[PDB]
Amino acid sequence: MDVNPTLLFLKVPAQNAISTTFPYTGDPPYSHGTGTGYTMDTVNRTHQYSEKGKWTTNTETGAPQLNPIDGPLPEDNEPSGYAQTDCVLEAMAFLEKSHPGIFENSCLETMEIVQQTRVDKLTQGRQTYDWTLNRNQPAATALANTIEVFRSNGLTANESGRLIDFLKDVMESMDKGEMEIITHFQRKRRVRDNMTKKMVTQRTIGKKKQRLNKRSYLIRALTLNTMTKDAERGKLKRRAIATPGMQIRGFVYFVETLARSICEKLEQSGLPVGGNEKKAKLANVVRKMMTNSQDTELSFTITGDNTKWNENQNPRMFLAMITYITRNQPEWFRNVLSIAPIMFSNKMARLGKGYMFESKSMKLRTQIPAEMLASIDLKYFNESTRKKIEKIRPLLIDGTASLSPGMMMGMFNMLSTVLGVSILNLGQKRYTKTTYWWDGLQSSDDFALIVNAPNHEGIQAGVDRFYRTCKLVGINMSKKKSYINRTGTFEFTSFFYRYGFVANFSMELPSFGVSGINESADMSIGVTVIKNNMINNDLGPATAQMALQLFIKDYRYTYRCHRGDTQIQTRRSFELKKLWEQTRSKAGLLVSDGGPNLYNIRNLHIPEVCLKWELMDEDYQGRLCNPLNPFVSHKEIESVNNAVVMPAHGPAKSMEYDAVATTHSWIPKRNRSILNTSQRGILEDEQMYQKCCNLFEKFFPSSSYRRPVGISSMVEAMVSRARIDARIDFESGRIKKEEFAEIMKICSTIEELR
Amino acid sequence: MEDFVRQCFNPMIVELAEKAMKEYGEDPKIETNKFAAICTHLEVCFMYSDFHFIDERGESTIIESGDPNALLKHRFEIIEGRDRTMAWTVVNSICNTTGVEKP
Amino acid sequence: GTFGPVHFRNQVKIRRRVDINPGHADLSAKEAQDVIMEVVFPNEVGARILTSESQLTITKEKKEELQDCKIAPLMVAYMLERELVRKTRFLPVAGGTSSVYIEVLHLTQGTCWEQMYTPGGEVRND
RNA sequence: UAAACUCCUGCUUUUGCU
RNA sequence: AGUAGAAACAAGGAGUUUU
Repeated sequence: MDVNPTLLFLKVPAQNAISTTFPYTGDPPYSHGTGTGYTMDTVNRTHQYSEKGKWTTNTETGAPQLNPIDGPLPEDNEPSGYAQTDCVLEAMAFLEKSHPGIFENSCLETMEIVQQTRVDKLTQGRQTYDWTLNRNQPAATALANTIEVFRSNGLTANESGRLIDFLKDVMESMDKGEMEIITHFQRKRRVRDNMTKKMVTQRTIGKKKQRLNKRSYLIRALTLNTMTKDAERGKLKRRAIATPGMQIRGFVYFVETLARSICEKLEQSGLPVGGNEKKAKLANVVRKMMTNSQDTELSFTITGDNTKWNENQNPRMFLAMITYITRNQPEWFRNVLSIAPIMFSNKMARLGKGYMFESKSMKLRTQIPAEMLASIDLKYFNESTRKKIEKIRPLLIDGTASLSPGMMMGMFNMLSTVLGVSILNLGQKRYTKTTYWWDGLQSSDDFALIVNAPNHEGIQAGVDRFYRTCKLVGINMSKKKSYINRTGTFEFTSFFYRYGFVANFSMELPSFGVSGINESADMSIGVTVIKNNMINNDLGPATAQMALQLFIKDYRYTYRCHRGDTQIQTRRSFELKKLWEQTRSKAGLLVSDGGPNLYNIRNLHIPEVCLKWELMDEDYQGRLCNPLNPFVSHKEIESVNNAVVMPAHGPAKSMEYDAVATTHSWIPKRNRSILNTSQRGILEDEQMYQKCCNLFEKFFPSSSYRRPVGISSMVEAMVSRARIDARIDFESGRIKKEEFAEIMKICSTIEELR
Repeated sequence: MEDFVRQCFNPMIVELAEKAMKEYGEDPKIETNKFAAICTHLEVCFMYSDFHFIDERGESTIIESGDPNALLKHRFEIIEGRDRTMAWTVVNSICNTTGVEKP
Repeated sequence: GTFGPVHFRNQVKIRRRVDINPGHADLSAKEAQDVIMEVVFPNEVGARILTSESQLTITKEKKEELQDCKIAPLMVAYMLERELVRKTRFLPVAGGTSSVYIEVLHLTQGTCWEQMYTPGGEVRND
């Protein structure tokens, strides 16, 4: 007979079996080539939905940017970023009138988070865009390259450990024209050999000077790198994700600090937390809308979504918000939050890599950079891409594209959500002064709305009042991907809701397996993922001892460590049996080297070796009790018990895991493609230094537990300790005070080297 | 003046107050008075300290040599002029090897 | 610990920020790192506030326990830090919300069912 | 010039030099 | 050819020798 499984929704309700319609089992779509065609199809789409603002021209930039807000009102259902400043302020002047005193309260923690934060808060995160090398360097090396730009510039003024003078000089860096950056290029030498009398070559790296301008640094200071959103699910196309620059996120950390602090004091943004508080907030307001549930009301919910949510923002009304939610605040504080919506409203996206061309005659390929797109024989392109260049060939400045309207992904959330919930604030009945009233929630772009009114004519008059309210601020709800129905059935970032009881089925299971960080610490996080998702993401009992049963089956395939009772063969089987026949504790031996699987769903929270400890005979764990451990390299507190495992709710999330230090917690291999780049000199200089920076960090005890923040000059820094190491050993100690004089003698001998 | 700080003094007190001023954000010396309050104060710190050693018998005297090559030791310990780490490091290093309360 | 039989009752879970393993003395998270900073090596504390009187005895007990461990790494220090961190994580708690019941939280609660669960140890007095 | 052999790399191969 | 899907891979990268 003909078999289809999608007919079992004829019996099971759709929100109870909705996980069958999540193809999260196959691979996600990847972008293959670039994002150059994807960035230009967003700089076009931003300047199409905002096409009627006045085209200014920036003074220090040369950018022909668009100034789209408080322009002509939209007069169709096509989305439009023409936001009304006298309604952005107005719809969140009603944010304080519902929840009183939010803004000056929430600034006051933000005025204290600004007064205790180092620069180290911005060196953690995603890979960023440095401006020195014009490339996605990761978040440490981009920060620790731009700082010695200032040191190789005249004015450092930043080395005081706090980031606000680091956020003073990034404004001041836009004053010094000659920005003498560092360039290193690769050369060769010629040495001899005395043993074999042969004369061979040797590789080394040179040094080169380079300078900038004020129409060349300011672009690179305001440059967003545009990647492609790899491994997004649920979209046939792709999209550009934006990587903010190095200077930008310093100001942006304070802006989302404030803006997250708003949403934790509000109660309709599920975003500042994880998914479990979101299920509370979701099912909160379905009951909050049964507060005024009269004898005859009609309450239709809206399973909303916002289409083109990122292009139809504008950081010019972000500046309108954070000028208003910092009312009567100090002058320095209102200023420092204000730089980030300024340098998003002059931001200049790069155009990615470029395009790969193909000869159908000479059988040759090549690829141009994205910068050559200002000057190309336009018949090199097919008919679709040729349309995309001509609509933004006026916008190419210095290989970038001036994109002042619109945000885009990977840059900033949680303040446009504050905007998006403030319209949902306005449906509170004290503000409507009519029979219809609404409330709901607002995620990043997927919202859910519940409106009520005493007949269908009221709801119809209540839905569009909301829709024409969101049009005043550039929030354009997806008329494709949204619908209305009565209460009890909606979704909200795929948290489906059936009459009261949510089925999660969002970030379903991309992992459930060996997410190899180590060999033990991906079992300790392995059995934690089955543990945590019995709580958070709601998998039941039998699938928890299936996702454990199979977790081990590919824990033993990646790490080859099958049992001895399986007589199958791999790189070792024989000396495992030495552990089998000698240890009287057969069934307590550890499983990262061929043991039984004592785990079940009574004991996931127990770690691996602390589970298998009250059974082992003294030899094995005593062979594991060796604290020398050439296989550990005892980490730092930010990296002790931290793996970066991505959900589908956010860009990244670190989650911890009870991992005992053991010989199986080793660090995996560094990638070696940097050895063949012409960027070798960023490694051979710096590979020698964490050999010896941690030789200093032996001499402080708390340096491997706390950040050491003192004077500069690491060589001068330990000798200040060495002479206070000296006297408390001199006044009292076990060692002789003549060997003290040897400790004395080294100190000036350091200074005898100038 | 800050030129008077640069001229009629020695640069060892100036530069150690250059690092000591680069702590709160007044880095181009726009104060020019707390830049002048501390450089006067730090010159007291060296004139209260130097040309005094600690002998083997324990007597208080002066020695006109002044050439340690890190072989002789002083009697007053320089704490002001160090950083906020290195101050509290030396402060706590006294209170742990003695019976002194912590300030 | 001892298990009870299955009480087949439905799940009406409550999703509240509930504590995970706070441990001893209910000390502040920075103040938790303060007593650890003493016992790792005392000369790096920088604590403008010394301690309260209740911390003055409990750090003296922890002081000799590190020599009682072994010639010990620094990692024995920041696991004593881990039993003092009061973690408060919002979790759907269908049942009791205590730092002895919070580590299981999945063994006990569910779909058609609850699992009655009595872990061993000292049932408290306060 | 066209053929073969020689070393590195498999996320850093997105691009700045001589 | 094939994979693939709005742009890609189908080795990249360094050396030597012969119209």
